[PDB]
Amino acid sequence: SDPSSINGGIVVAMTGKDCVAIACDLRLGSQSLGVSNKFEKIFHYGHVFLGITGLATDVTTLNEMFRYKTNLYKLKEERAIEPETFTQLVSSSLYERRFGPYFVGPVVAGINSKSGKPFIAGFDLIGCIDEAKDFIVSGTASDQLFGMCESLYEPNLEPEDLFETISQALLNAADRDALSGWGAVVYIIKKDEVVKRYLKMRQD
Amino acid sequence: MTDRYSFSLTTFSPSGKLGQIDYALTAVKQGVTSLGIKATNGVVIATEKKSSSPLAMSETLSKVSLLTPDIGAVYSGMGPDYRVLVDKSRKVAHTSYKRIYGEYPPTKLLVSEVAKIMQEATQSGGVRPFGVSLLIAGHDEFNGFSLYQVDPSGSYFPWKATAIGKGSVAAKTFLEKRWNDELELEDAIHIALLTLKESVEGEFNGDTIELAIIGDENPDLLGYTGIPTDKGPRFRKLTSQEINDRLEAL
Amino acid sequence: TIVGVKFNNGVVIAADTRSTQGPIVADKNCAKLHRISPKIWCAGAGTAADTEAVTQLIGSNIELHSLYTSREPRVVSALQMLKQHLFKYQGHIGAYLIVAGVDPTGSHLFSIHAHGSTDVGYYLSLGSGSLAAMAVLESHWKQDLTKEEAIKLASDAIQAGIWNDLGSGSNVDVCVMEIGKDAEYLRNYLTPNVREEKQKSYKFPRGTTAVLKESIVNICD
Amino acid sequence: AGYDRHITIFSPEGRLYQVEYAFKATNQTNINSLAVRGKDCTVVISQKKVPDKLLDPTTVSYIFCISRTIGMVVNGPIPDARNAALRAKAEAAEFRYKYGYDMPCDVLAKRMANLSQIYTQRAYMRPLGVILTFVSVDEELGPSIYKTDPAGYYVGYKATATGPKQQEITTNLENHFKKSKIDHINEESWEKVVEFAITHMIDALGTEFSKNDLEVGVATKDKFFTLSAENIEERLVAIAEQD
Amino acid sequence: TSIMAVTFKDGVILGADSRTTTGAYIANRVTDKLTRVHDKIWCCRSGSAADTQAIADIVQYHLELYTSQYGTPSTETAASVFKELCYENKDNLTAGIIVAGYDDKNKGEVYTIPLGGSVHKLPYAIAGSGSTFIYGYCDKNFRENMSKEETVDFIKHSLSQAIKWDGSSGGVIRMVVLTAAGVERLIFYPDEYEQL
Amino acid sequence: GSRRYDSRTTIFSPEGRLYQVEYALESISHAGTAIGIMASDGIVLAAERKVTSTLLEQDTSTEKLYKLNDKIAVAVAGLTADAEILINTARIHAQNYLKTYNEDIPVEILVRRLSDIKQGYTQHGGLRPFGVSFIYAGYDDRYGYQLYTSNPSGNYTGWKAISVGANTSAAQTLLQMDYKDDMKVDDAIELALKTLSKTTDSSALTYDRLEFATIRKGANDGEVYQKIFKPQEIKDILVKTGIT
Amino acid sequence: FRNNYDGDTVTFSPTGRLFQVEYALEAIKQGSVTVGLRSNTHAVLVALKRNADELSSYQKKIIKCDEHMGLSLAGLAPDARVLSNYLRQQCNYSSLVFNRKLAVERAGHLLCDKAQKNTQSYGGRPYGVGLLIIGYDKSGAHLLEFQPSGNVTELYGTAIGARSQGAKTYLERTLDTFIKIDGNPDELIKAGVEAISQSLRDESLTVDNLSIAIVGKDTPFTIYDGEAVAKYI
Amino acid sequence: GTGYDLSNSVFSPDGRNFQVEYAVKAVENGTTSIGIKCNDGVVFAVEKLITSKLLVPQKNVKIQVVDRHIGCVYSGLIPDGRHLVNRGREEAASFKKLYKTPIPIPAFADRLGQYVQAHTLYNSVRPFGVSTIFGGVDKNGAHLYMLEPSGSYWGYKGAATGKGRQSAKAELEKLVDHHPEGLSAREAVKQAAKIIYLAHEDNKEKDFELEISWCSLSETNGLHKFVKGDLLQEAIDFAQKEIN
Ligand SMILES: *C(=O)[C@H]1NC[C@@](C)(O)[C@](O)([C@H](CC2CCCCC2)NC(=O)[C@H](Cc2ccc(OC)cc2)NC(=O)[C@H](CCO)NC(=O)CN2CCOCC2)O[C@@H]1C
Ligand SMILES: [Cl-]
Ligand SMILES: [Cl-]
Ligand SMILES: [Cl-]
Ligand SMILES: [Mg+2]
Ligand SMILES: [Mg+2]
Ligand SMILES: [Mg+2]
Ligand SMILES: [Mg+2]
Repeated sequence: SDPSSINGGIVVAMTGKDCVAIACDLRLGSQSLGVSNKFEKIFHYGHVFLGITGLATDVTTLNEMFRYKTNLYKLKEERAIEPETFTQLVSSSLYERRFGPYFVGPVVAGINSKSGKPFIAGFDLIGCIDEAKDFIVSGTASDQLFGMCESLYEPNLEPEDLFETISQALLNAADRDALSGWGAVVYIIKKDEVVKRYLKMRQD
Repeated sequence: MTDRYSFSLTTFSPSGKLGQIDYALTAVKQGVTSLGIKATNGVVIATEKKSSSPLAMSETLSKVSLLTPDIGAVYSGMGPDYRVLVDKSRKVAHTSYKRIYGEYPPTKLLVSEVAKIMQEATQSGGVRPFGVSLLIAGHDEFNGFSLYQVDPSGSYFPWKATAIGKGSVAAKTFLEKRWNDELELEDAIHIALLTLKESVEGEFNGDTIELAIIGDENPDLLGYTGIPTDKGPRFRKLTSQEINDRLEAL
Repeated sequence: TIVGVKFNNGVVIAADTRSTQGPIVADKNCAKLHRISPKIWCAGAGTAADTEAVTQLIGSNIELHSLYTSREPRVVSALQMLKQHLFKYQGHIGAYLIVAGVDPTGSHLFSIHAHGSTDVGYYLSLGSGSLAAMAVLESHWKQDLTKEEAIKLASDAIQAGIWNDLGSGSNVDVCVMEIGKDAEYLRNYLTPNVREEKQKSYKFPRGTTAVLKESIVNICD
Repeated sequence: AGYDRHITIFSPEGRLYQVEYAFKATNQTNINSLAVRGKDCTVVISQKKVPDKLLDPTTVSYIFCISRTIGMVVNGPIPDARNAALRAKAEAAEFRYKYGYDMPCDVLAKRMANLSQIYTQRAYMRPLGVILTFVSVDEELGPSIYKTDPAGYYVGYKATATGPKQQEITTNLENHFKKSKIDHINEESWEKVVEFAITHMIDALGTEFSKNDLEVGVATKDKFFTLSAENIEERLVAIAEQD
Repeated sequence: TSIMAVTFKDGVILGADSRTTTGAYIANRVTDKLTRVHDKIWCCRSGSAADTQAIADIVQYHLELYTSQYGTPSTETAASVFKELCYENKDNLTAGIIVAGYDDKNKGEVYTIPLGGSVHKLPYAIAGSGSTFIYGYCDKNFRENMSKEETVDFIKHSLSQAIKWDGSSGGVIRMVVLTAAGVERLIFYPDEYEQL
Repeated sequence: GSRRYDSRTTIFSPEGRLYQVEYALESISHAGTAIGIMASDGIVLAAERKVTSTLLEQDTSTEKLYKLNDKIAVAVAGLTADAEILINTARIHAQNYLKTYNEDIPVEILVRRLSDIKQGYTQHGGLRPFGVSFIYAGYDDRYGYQLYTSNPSGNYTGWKAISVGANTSAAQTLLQMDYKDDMKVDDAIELALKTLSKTTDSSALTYDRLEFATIRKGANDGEVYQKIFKPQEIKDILVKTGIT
Repeated sequence: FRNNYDGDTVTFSPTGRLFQVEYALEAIKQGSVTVGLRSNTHAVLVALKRNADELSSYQKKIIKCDEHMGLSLAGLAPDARVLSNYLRQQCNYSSLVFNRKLAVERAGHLLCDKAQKNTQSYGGRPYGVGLLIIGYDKSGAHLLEFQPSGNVTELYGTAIGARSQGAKTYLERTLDTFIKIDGNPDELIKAGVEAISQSLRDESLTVDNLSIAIVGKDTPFTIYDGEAVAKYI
Repeated sequence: GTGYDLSNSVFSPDGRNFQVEYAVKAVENGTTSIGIKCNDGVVFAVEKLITSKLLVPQKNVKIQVVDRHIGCVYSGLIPDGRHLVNRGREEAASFKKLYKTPIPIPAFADRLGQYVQAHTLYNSVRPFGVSTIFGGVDKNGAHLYMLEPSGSYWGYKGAATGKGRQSAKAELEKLVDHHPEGLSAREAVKQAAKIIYLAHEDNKEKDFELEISWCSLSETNGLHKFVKGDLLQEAIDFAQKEIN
């Protein structure tokens, strides 16, 4: 019935001191049946990272669409798209399908290559921009993630500390949702380098 | 009724010439002189307000037009052709960029969109090319200041400085002497006014000269305060008074 | 909660900064005050995406119209364009707007409903906090307010919403539009809902989380 | 090769002959018109020539009421004049409905000029062989004269003249504004601004006018109206008690 | 809503309450329901505010374009345009409109257009939710060729009763007088009309 | 009617030639020369800028060498405006293929599509052809390093080395003379410059009148890299090869 | 002169002529002769059918449009088929919608307006056929002459095609006689056969050569060919 | 050069449209038709050339009614006139449907005017080969109009077009001078009959049939009606008396 509750999955993004983090679970299910334990929900177009929750076919479709649009952007502009600009592209792209929308909860994370300023943003399925300085949450365990983030989070965390905070926010939220979990991956994004880590979590 | 002209009116001649484009460039050459000079910290575009009657009010006719708050345009050739190109250029900046990315297009891309419109008038059924050459001066965060020429063919090239129309050959020669990669914006306005004096026959003052700059942000011209990121438009048209002030130090 | 109040030499609009998904607060500090043109500002209630999209579209078309006519944008233009668009979609674009501004013809204050009905008044309110705000306006409003009186009344009306309405909360945004001068946008004019310092720091001892596999990601092409 | 004179494509000299020949059609009526700005009004005078005795003089007009505020005088054939009139009226009505305020004189002028420019670029549309002089007291710019031509050119004027003996009326008005040092007729009543326009029309053309030889339109704050034969006669009696 | 238009010796008078409600909430207590479509052709709007505004805006456009071409339109012509929109879009409109105008030949005229999109020319017309309560009063008290003072009284008494009984009606009684003299705006405050 | 003014751009001559295609090729024969050379370990694209000034900004300038893909580039000869229309559609076709199959478009498939669009303007529509000839330099995992050419007729062919634009006859003779199958990229860069230097209609071959691009598989990576040479980089390679 | 202003129907000549229309009118004169004549009770069509070889059939010249209306053709047969098919539909429309037999005068007006549209638009060509429509409606017997120009004329009698002037002069002389042949179909047909025979020259009208149609008071539009016309030769 | 008269919408160097002026020749070639504006209405009359005795008298009607209050008569290509009245009828129906009131004569005049003018804007259509005289009674008085192939029209006291327009115009001019207080509807019918009989002398070789119609506020209740029987004969006799 509810396309946002068929496949399951979660994404969370957080800002630290001259860094951002975006994390997601690996579950792809069909209602109660778990199907895949390797379905990643975070993609990157240059230095801009996009996490997508909701109906899995639309997650895959939007990934292919934004790769398409960012590839054309780069050829015309002769530079990589910035998080703030990409956020506006996602917003206008989703509102284009206002009366037939993609059943998704996108999350943009990245560092503006020029200003060095950490940036995150969230959207509803029709592309209303939610620009928060602290954290963004999305998926079937959004209530849980909101609770964990609102408690655990403090401003200006170092990359190594921010990793522990986002990891614990995701893991504990996922273990209170039937349709989330089955493994998790965390992205620690800095100006120069980006570290990707797979978390050991409960396989139930 | 119905446009039965579904065929090209611009075709290759046995010599390999595109007649209607060549004839369009001829119409541009007859047009009043206009020029553009790029400084280190700005760009200047200037033309002569050739009043068609002393009863006519030269102020009610803008040869220099704002496309975006950071991009300006001037022309040589057919005025009406320019006017509708400015209207289309302003709209395509919104439909094809601002309504997608939530920011104004960079100079090179808006130039690229104007170039396309003029190329289509070269190939589409039942139309003639545009009888104008544009000089588009603009600023964007990642390219800085830039100056482009756009021809009836749809071709466009970036310039440090150039001129188009009547006395373009002589004006381009004078700019080659005076231009360096260390010019300040005030020096470029001074050089622009010198170059344009050689083109103008009659009265040479702020009421007969139309000149605009792409320079620093004008927070006084924004019209609102309270958004730090919004610092105002880089495009400013110089007043009749502001030109005359610089003409006494000629 | 959004309100508009006319004073003797202009108009002021105010709004709260709470965005909600059902009972959950999505954004504790979102700006509901949008710029149609430099001296025409809009406050939006209803479907969040709809209020933002319709404000950007008419704002874009108003700019193009302003360049075409070489004139300052008029509030009646923004009004007519919003109502004709919202009406065409038979209320399926759930945008409820208070449009205010100054133009050559003077100062203006209007409300627009999702089905394309418009109202004109000296004081208006829309949103879940509409009735809490309107109660304050109906109590304290008089004719010939000063700039400082109108800001006070408009601000008090939003506070009524923040405290007494669950849909509304956090901070008060204000935009003042005076006939003579530039429109001044006062982002977080009031911040009466600051979070008290937490009882404990939840900074984890490094190595707390169990990691299976680690790798450096390729950003450069 | 020789068809560059039949449709609106460029000649080797970079010229549009169909646009130039369209300009030639504007003088086919052999009618002279001028427009002058008062302190708070705009007046248009046009020659009225009724050759046929069978014609109904009341129906012969080249002055049109486009909107409540905008008036338009045409120099050219009446079929093309009426084509341009109906379009301007339609554009004035549509503008008001969509944007919620009366279309300004200069914006209608720009719009009509843009339409003329399209006939200048598209082959299947011929240019209209007319020159449109738009007048009003705009609620922003005040007294306004804006003129369009078959080329798609338009501009505002302090005063203007159109027709065969355009140059004689133009230079006459020029010399007055060199002398007065102002860009309008310094007069409170529109009646005296009409009297001025008729006086300088007589001086330039060197012809005396009866009440049926002229056609007058006046734009004021929130109305444009045309004078009747008897309103003109009252005006002709006033100028007579001065010469 | 309580709206009415009354023909009298010198022309016609439009009257309306000032209350707009979304459920039991009074969204606007100073609504102007008397809408101009031409110098001396006005209409009273009842039903969907969105629909009646959209219609009135389109009619004002049509009559402005009519005037540009063929001069001053008749009150009948205005009613015909209102009808054409209402009838041909009956499935998507909830609008009940009274059209009233002053012609120099025809004097004052009133046309009423109920939901269906039919047209009815009447000496006087009443409409809106509050009209049900004053059918009795209006039929008994209306005479043809009343004076201006008499007609203002008839509307003031009629709408005060409609306001008194109908919850959907209230606020101020706005009137618009249409004669050869011109257009006169009248307003009557609760503290006056309530104690009649 | 309108029949009077119809050029009829898509008809055969009594000899069985397409007038507009032939006259479009005549147009291109005056455009600045562009050369492609395929080596064992990469491909070279070199092009001569037609008409220059002291005041022409070369740093922000691109009129001949355009990037279609991360693995495919084109050298242009003819109307720049016409080329940018086709380049834009070619860029889109490449992204449509990637979105559909999740694989980068094979070089021939892209070339055939552009060539088929040109063929369209040749057979129907009554519009003038595109006054453009392309050299496609690309790499895919089927045929490796590939060099193609397309012209207004909509005909395309593959080459080891080729020239388009001005003095192709002279340029093709010099390439056919000094080209060997076992060539290296650095040898191809030299050959390309030597050929242009001898076919140039100008006094000397300076850096400010050249555009240069290479498609190499940098041994210290294992992936293909496109390098569009900067003015200073063209100035350097010009001195090393012995043209100063 | 003529060579420059006959390229299409959208072009007027300097004398104010439409040559493409006049060229279409020429296709009629080349066509085989057909005659029409009416009394107050009946209307008769007599048409001379033309053959290609002695091995070929004599091409049919008369088409039935309704039970009360029909026409004879002279010129391009396909154009006669198009116009007759259109007239069949208009007769058919009048019957189904209004339960009303289409007035012969109004049938003429519709053919006129359809022909006209082919004479003012580019790309189109005029119809290359002339038609003689007969019918008995509510206002008695009717005969119409249709010309591709769009000109339709109600007449007592007429003839179109090759040597058609012979029959037209005869009818112009016999007018006072045949107009009064009321309630006698055989005498009106004989008067039509004597009319067409005034336009002969090549051969004499034989059995499989002559084509006759009649409509009237209590006679539905019926076509007589072959053996059935033997008693009129 | 020349060829300015081969295409409809083309301007000649002297700012003329020759295709429109050639259409006028088709009108001048045609039958003569008049209109007379009386004190409370309008009268229309036309010459009907009797080709032969075979033409059924009183049957081939030329004067056409638009709505119920407007009369239209034309000279030149009869089919072109019918096409214009067909449009006029659609135009009058459209007006009445929206505005309820029957179309005013000036309103109707411009409607025909704009349609005819439209057939001078494009080379894909031919101009109208008719000059149309029309009018009737509306809200504020009687109106008579004449419409040229150019789209040009004016209001008239009297109008004439076709073969004998000079004879007509001359006779109309005499009436305007000798009746400054205005002619009556009854008188205008008799007078119209005379002017047709006098204007027939430019075509006196062929016998002709007279056809009159009128739209009077007092005589026909402001409805267009045909003059028939006694009043037609009375008018024919008035003309037949004053021709000698
Ligand atoms: C004062 O009265 C405030 N009261 C709070 C509130 C929430 O009612 C609101 O109108 C606020 C308007 C602002 C929010 C911040 C961005 C600018 C606009 N509205 C919302 O936040 C809105 C509530 C709402 C949700 C859903 C519906 O239809 C079901 C109506 C109202 N929230 C949203 O629209 C969220 C996005 C928040 O990030 N979107 C959804 O829940 C997604 N659905 C949208 C409808 O289509 C289906 C998906 O502020 C006033 C001024
Ligand atoms: Cl426009
Ligand atoms: Cl309302
Ligand atoms: Cl109601
Ligand atoms: Mg779980
Ligand atoms: Mg489980
Ligand atoms: Mg043209
Ligand atoms: Mg009440």
